[PDB]
Amino acid sequence: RPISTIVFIVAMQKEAQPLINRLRLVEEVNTPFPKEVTWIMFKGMYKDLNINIVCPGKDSTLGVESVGTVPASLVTYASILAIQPDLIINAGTAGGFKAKGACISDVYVVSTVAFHDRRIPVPVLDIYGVGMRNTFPTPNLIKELNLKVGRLSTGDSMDMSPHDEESITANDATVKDMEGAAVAYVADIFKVPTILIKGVTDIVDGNRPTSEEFLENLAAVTAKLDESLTKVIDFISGKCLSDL
Amino acid sequence: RPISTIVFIVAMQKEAQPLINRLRLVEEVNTPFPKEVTWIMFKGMYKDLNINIVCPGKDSTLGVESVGTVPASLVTYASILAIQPDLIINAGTAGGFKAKGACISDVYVVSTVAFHDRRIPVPVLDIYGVGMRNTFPTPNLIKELNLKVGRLSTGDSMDMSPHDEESITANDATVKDMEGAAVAYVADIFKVPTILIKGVTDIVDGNRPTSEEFLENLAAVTAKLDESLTKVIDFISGKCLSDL
Ligand SMILES: Nc1ncnc2[nH]cnc12
Ligand SMILES: Nc1ncnc2[nH]cnc12
Repeated sequence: RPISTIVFIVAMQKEAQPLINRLRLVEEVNTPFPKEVTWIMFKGMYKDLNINIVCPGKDSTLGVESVGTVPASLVTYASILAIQPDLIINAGTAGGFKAKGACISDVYVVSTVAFHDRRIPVPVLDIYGVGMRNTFPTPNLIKELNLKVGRLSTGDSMDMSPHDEESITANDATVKDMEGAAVAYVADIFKVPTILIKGVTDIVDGNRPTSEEFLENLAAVTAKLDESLTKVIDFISGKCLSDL
Repeated sequence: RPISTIVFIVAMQKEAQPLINRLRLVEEVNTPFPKEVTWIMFKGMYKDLNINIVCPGKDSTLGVESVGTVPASLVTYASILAIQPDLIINAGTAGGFKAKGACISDVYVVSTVAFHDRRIPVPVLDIYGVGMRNTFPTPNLIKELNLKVGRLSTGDSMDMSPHDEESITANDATVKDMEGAAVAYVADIFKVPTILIKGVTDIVDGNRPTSEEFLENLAAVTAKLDESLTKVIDFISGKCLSDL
């Protein structure tokens, strides 16, 4: 049976904006979420697909985007149970490692993702900590659209301690972010097809810092990312979860 | 109006076991959760209180308890929405800092909790990262039962990098754990009264003993913790959210 509905999970609404504009998605007023959360949702029908972009929104106290693994998981759970999707995709900008060939503005399709900041020095619990997992296999996509593939490492810090560096290295990650691994975990319990797409905005093992290189590009890349997601939606439209 | 229902959130079922026994709580078979999660629930009626202990259970892949901020938040959300409690309490063992006077087996009542492993080097986002917050004020409890009070720092790692150490220091934490901050976040969105109780099983600033603090003490303290929670339940029974 063909894919009908696709739920997009984005940490920052800024990252999704362009897509929302090109597809002319409308922000759902009555969200199927609890009256108390700050989550926002944008629904739309592109060709034969019900596209839904859900974002954790802005923190009710600080007024800043609620990034991180905790809000990312809560949202992914709620969305799954609510607008039960056929395919859930986690997109957003990220850190790249040039050592693994990551240029700025590159658009990778995460293959396997794990946690680099959950170090539990215990026999089996340390594997749980890393909690590594696969993404839904989409060879025709990476092939057709000819995209870059790589592993993702997730952590609640935007910086990178020497401890994070060693683990990201043990994960063999090419891209680095703050929520991917968390999303994959939830969708995995409800066993729903999942895809993670990351736009490189900052070269972590590079010279230029991790905070200023990120800002002067969260426009240039956030743009390239959009252009890319569209063509991805465009590719799925009409297919079955296996034709991907 | 008096407190009617109390939901306990515990990372490990081992930690709660004793309490479950003394109160003779029964494990709910039909949990109000999705058929796919591995969460377990124990319900019971102690005096005039509907006590519910909810645990994320054991990982479906690794078979180890699903500790950490992600499972702790998911569970806290689901329970709130499900068995809508009047008071939610987060109990469990933790790391203590003797520098702040924390002896092994001590039983503190967290005053303020924050994250020590979500370092985001950005203007307002770094405050979000720490995401510090207060616990429900219970002076009569700490007064009557004469308990130890202290701040809690939360992080997804059981070890402690030099980076975690500096932040736990900036949080002025006396106790250290892996879920508290996450629980307080969820309950705070639904604005429900919340309490965090931690049993010190390991002195972080010490020598990290033998097969004691890591193995024995988790029995010796998990015991003292139980004895303590009971007397806490016992104190609340009959009171209003303001009499605590
Ligand atoms: N270097 C980085 N680490 C984590 N998340 C990021 N998002 C953008 N750049 C990042
Ligand atoms: N040292 C420690 N750090 C974090 N969580 C703990 N739980 C028990 N001991 C701990």
